[PDB]
Amino acid sequence: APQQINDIVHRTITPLIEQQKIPGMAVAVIYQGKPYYFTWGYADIAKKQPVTQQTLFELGSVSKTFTGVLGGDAIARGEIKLSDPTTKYWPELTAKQWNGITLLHLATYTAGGLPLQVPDEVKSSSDLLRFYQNWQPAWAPGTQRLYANSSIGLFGALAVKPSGLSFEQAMQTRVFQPLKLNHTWINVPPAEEKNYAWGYREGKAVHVSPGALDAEAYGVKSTIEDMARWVQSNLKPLDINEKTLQQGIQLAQSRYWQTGDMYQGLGWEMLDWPVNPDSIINGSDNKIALAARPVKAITPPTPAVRASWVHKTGATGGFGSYVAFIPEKELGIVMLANKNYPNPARVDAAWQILNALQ
Ligand SMILES: O=C(O)[C@H]1CC(=O)N(c2ccccc2O)C1
Repeated sequence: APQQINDIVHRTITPLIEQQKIPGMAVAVIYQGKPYYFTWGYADIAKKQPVTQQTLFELGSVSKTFTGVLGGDAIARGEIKLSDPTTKYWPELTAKQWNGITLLHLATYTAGGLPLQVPDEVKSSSDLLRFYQNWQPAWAPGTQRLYANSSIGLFGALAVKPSGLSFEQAMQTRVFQPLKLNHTWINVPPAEEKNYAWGYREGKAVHVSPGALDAEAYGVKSTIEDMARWVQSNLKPLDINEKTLQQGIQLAQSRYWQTGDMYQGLGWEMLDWPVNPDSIINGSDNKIALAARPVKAITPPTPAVRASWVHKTGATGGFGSYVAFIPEKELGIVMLANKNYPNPARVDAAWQILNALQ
């Protein structure tokens, strides 16, 4: 690696690992079309398995970027429209409160306060219909943003309905395979289990538990190499050969709503570059905990802005993930860890590395 990249990464990440007691970490810096990889510590403490460029980490809510892009691809295919009523793809959602709630609202957390989590009690598909039918919005659609799994999770499931493919099949066929993400999984196959890192919560080894709409909201697992490739694909979508996928990526980075300094895309979230870490942290949902914010509609949505800090945080019970890139500087970073550590620390470290290299 160029020494500047080596130095800034190691001098930032090593103290982070010490401070946060992170068992294992993988980092990719993408610089002008080139990835550079760095690994520390353990994927599995008990079995003394090191973190490599091949170990799988739970992305958690970074999965929402994949969901957003798949949704964008479906739009590009002419299969769905973000202006479509939710009921067009789920006509059994007949409860009145759903009148005026569009796929856009679901994708962007602006439906009127859909819950952050689907209850663990929701185990069947009839349970799921009951859940959405009985849900009572506190706000009119498109007035407030409330970050929620049940919102974008539903968007994901409905976005693939015209295709006739399962969410997993659609994601594999339309996003993973064309982008050569051959070690990215919604369900970790037996063949790749040796590479699947354990998460660590309160010193215990843990993996994400199954739940309703998990694949769509927080279910993707990936390597540092595939994630670097994912960032590069989103940094430079014009290089992508598949027309609808190229367009899908562009639609995910469109600015649909503004709350404070942050603009909501499909999965991705954006702020204007230059920006300081304290403004990024303030424009972030640091935990899955209620933060209701009035939104201003961007009418019509601004197409992907090159001078943006584009990012997403993710954190299952035992993992902490972060992805950020600045399109206009051909610069990106992926941070994958098998401990859920505070988001501000992730943002601080990512900014420190990217600011030095830009
Ligand atoms: O995005 C984040 O960093 C928070 C917010 C969120 O939805 N998280 C989350 C919650 C449940 C499963 C996976 C997750 O990533 C963690």
